[PDB]
Amino acid sequence: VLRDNIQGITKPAIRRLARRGGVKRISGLIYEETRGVLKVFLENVIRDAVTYTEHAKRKTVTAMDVVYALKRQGRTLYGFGG
Amino acid sequence: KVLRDNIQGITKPAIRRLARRGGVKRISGLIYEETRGVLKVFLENVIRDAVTYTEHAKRKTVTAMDVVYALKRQGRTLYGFGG
Amino acid sequence: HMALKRINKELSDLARDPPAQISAGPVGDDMFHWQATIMGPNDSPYQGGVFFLTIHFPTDYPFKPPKVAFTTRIYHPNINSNGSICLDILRSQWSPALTISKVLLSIASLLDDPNPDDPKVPEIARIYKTDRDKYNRISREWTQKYAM
Amino acid sequence: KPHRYRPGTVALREIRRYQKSTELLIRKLPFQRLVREIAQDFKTDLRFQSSAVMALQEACEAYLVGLFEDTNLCAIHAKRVTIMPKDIQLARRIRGERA
Amino acid sequence: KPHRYRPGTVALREIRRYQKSTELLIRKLPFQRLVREIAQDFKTDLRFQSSAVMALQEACEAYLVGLFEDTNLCAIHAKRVTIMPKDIQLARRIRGERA
Amino acid sequence: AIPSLSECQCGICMEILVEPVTLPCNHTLCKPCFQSTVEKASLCCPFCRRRVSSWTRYHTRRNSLVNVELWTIIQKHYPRECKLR
Amino acid sequence: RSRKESYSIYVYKVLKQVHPDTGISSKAMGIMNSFVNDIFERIAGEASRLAHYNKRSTITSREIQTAVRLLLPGELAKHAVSEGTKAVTKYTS
Amino acid sequence: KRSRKESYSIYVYKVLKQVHPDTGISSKAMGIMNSFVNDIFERIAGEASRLAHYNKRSTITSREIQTAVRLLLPGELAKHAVSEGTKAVTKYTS
Amino acid sequence: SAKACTRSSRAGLQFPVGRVHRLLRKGNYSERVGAGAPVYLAAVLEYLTAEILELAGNAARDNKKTRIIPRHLQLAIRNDEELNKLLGRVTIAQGGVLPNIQAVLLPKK
Amino acid sequence: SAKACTRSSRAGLQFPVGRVHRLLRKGNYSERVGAGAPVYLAAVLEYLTAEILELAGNAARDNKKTRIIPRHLQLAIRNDEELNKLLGRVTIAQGGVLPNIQAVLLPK
DNA sequence: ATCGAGAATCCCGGTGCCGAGGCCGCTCAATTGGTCGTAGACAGCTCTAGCACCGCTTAAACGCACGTACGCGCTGTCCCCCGCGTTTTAACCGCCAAGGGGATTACTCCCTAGTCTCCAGGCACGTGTCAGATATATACATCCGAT
DNA sequence: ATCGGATGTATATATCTGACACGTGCCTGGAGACTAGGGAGTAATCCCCTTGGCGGTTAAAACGCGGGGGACAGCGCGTACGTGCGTTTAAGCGGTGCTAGAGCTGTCTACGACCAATTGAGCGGCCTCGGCACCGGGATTCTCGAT
Ligand SMILES: [Zn+2]
Ligand SMILES: [Zn+2]
Repeated sequence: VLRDNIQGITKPAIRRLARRGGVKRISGLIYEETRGVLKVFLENVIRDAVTYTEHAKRKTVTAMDVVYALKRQGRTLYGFGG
Repeated sequence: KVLRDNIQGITKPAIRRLARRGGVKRISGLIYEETRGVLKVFLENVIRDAVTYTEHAKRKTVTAMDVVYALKRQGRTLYGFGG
Repeated sequence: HMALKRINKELSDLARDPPAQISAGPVGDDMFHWQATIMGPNDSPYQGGVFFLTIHFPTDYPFKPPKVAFTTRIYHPNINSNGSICLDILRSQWSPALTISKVLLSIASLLDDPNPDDPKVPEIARIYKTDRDKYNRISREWTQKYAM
Repeated sequence: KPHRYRPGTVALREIRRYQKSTELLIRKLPFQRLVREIAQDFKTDLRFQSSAVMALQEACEAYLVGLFEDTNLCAIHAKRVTIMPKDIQLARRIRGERA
Repeated sequence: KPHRYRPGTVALREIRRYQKSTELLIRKLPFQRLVREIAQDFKTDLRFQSSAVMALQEACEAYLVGLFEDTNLCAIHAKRVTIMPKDIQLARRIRGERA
Repeated sequence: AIPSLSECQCGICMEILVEPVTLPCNHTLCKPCFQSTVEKASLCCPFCRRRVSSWTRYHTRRNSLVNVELWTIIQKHYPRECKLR
Repeated sequence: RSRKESYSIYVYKVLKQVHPDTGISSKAMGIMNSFVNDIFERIAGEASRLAHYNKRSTITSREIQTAVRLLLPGELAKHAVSEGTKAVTKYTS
Repeated sequence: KRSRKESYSIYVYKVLKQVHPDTGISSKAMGIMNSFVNDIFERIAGEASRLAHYNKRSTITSREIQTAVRLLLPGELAKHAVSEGTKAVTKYTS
Repeated sequence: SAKACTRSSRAGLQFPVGRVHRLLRKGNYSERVGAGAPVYLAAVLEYLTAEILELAGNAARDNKKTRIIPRHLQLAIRNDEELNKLLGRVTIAQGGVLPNIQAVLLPKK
Repeated sequence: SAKACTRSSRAGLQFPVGRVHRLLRKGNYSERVGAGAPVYLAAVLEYLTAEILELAGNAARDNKKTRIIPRHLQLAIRNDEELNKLLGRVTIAQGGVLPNIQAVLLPK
């Protein structure tokens, strides 16, 4: 069992993502909002990945399951298969 | 039988009504030309695909099904005309 | 015409400088049609033979390749008895920069060394791979009774 | 002496009126002429089923209503109540329509 | 006497540095732990390929970078340079992600 | 300064260069020669078969096919051939 | 002439099953037909892709069930899965 | 040994050795290019299938592929892709 | 079941199982369709239809009418959260929009 | 064209006509497949591949390298307008983003 | 308008290592040849609805004027992000070890396609009547200037 | 905080019209019975890679501090937009006429699927040498406090 691992997405990591995004100055309440939206996105993708894995009677979430889950939602990813 | 500058038939009152249905309360004076341009772009994009669909079937009339198929291809499904 | 001008220049370059072991000319009155003749080089099993060939220039030129055919028959993997040869220049790798002299020199080079990667005739290549002596003697006798 | 409403009440009245009805808001003949003009721009001598023009009109009006909703939110975000072309451009950019 | 950069220059330097590289920006172990936590929320006693976790990280990072681009545009639209939660909310609402 | 007429000669059509175009592989040829090759041939270099699929699109979109720095020299320094060609 | 099939009679049967008093116009019937066709295409395509991914050649009932779980949102998916399972269980005996 | 898995690596390298005869390609880049080829294949084939089913046909010909290319690709990429395909089919037939 | 009545009645449905089976077989989906797929698919389709029709009938009765027009379907779809999520990109002809006005636009007290 | 050679070389392609034909036949697309469809599809795919590879190689040459990596593919795709529109929803792994900064943020 | 010191970034030369490119062996998938059933191409005919024109109301569009309230710029306060230095935490790397479950192979059986016969469910067409739209006349809620 | 006009919107009643709901004929598509075969279920085996652990080093995170620049609120100007009125325009409706083209039917021929023998294209495994990563020192260039 694991608890409260959303705090491993630290303040500097979100700052680096913003810097790549082209952001010059960041407020102080951005980090919690970013953690929430990232958690929602991960939940949405991982749910479909696990559904694809369970349909195939497997117990490891392969890379193809993740690729198909991403492609289902219009987020096609190149470089891992497909 | 050519047609010229018919986009002025999208009058200012019509755009004000379209804005009112969207909940807009106050409208700047330069909104109308920008809206006309946006509508022209959208119409060209849809009619191009509809005409391609009607040319493939060796037909000469644009049916409702061609328009529905074009709209669904662009990602905007339309209910009430078939399909 | 532009094509006609191209043949006129090529005529000037060809007439001022003959190629090695190559001859060519216009077969008929028209400037489109062509004929040429080749001989087997010294380091070849087809030595001593004389071989004629016909050339036809399409209407569009040099953008389209010219048709080249062999009247006689030779013992090569790339040759077919009907007159078609397996060169990349004829259909796929044709280039407007290439000239008639250049393609005939390429034909001579192909005669020097076989390229059985894409052979029209099946049985010749396998005989070449399995045993070279039978290939050589068959080529020699067929050149003796057909090339001369 | 004549009675008139302060600027803003009639606009709200019209907003409440047009969100309750379902009819089309663009006159039929000008839209039909515009559709025919663009079509002859693409392929000449085309005939149009009436249902085709009706479907095109419905799609266009729904698209513009949605665009104006997004534009209103964009205008409100910048402490305003008037919509201006930069709001339309920002809404179209974020939607990915022009990027 | 000690040297100090005026506030705003190291930020531009970081922007220029991080838009020239291609490496991942989130630590691998915390992201792996978070992915495992969510998965065991969904189905218990699961296993993950390394390629699966890597693909999830790439997708999440790309999504967040695009979201921050849209947020920056929203912030500039309102005559600011800071990004605030309402900017993220407006960008997501226009994109249709939160409705 | 001025190259000789031997190197100012198109090999595709055996004539003087008119509106010369130079491919990314540095093979100069007539603009009509290039247009004919693109329309008919396989959209590659006639000399070394170095295909330029997007180069032609990119330059025809902006009308920059002609190697103007060489075209000006050819026209100004050798006015005799250009008028009759 | 030509015969054009549609789901109109079944939609009317379901309407009379739910609301015994209300009728339905023609435009609403066209909209319901379009909706049924659209959902059919969605579920069938998802099932086909699921079958192709696993190197199967059949569209069994579990392919349809997984497609339903993938497309429909939470409570809708749960209720749809329950209804389909009940129908298949009743059909087999 | 592991079972055979087909891919477009050999043909992609053959094409790369024409545009740039002195440039290599990494392995991850080859994976990306293979994914791109598969994706575009699926797009065109699916659009052609829908096109043929719409017209109550049963055969996917070159015409369906041409119309699918016209529908999917952008304005100026389609005008060249159609030319390449038509030239290839004309050369292959005769 | 008795294996003698109509297939829809055997499965206990109103939607056709035979037509669904034929559309699955001739639709270019898979090589060979199983035997229980049409029943499951017809059940799902009928459930969704019943849901939407019930909500639309509620709206129509709220509007004092005994018929369902496209507006009574637009209201029902847009008001329900999950049915709105499912039909997110869909345009309904003659449907209108849900009425709402931003609180900033309302008059000052 | 004349027969008795590999099926791709008749069309002049490098992509495989036979494999594309099999993929179209076994892909559950349609009941029957014409004889001239695989050639057309192979030609289109090869054209797109060459179009991407040329720009990727140009970017790699610009970066002083003699080997194409995913960053060069991302640069080539994003800079071109048509290719950016075609591959719009696609994500390239290890590709980064294009360098741009809004003119408001620059120091005055 | 500038000069200069501290600091970050770009170039250049030398060393090393691992993965990209080429080669060899092999097995299975594409090629070739022959046959057959049917998809669709073409010609002919019907009749539906898309286009064009004319005349009349009246509804919506257009142009003008007045005034107000909202956009936009300016100033001022203050507090909260930013840049920098110090300490503390845990990520990253390399190594070893076990066994879970993914991937392949062989055997068999039962579930699905294909074919023939038959019949009833649903589709097109025709008919009646009542749900809803429109016209007309009151009742009440709401806005606005003035106390 | 009201009060009265004044306007707009909601409610109750007659009527009348065309679209909805039902009924009839029938024909085509679905149901019933039977046969053949291959797809998928099930068991057994191999070995790959996923998990778990330990020790170290060091790059990144957390914390605190001083301060300047950006967010935010308040004022004032004036200009652009809303509301109302009179006028001009072309949309909307009806009615009629014509024929282009969509849609259906009948013939038939050429193209595409199916099957079997055969061999070479392309994949798996190996090996090596050059391109790229890294280190270390120097040159170049923006940045900021002080003029
Ligand atoms: Zn020339
Ligand atoms: Zn060249």
